[PDB]
Amino acid sequence: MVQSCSAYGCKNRYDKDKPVSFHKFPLTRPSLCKEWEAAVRRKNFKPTKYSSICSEHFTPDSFKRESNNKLLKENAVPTIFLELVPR
DNA sequence: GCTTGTGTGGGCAGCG
DNA sequence: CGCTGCCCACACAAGC
Repeated sequence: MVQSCSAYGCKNRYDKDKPVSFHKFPLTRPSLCKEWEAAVRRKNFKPTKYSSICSEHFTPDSFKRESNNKLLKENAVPTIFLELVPR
């Protein structure tokens, strides 16, 4: 969301000082959308996929419509969400 | 090239 | 009081 991504505590709230854009889940690529679930391994699972996510969580390749045709790389999903657990 | 579709961008209510 | 769940309008890219 705007407040923060579905990651594990990514309070990366829109900060122009930080190089990130704000995208929505790959709604239209549900199967692939679903692995995002897996990377959102947070107990208190953040919003669904209508909320938005920021760029730092995926590979630049898979960023968005700039991928292959008009959406992500269907074989890529946010993997940069978080290392293990914040302190 | 312009219009339409999908992505982009952000919000409100109830309980620790 | 903030967070989670779901929706609309505009610009860019494709079609006519």
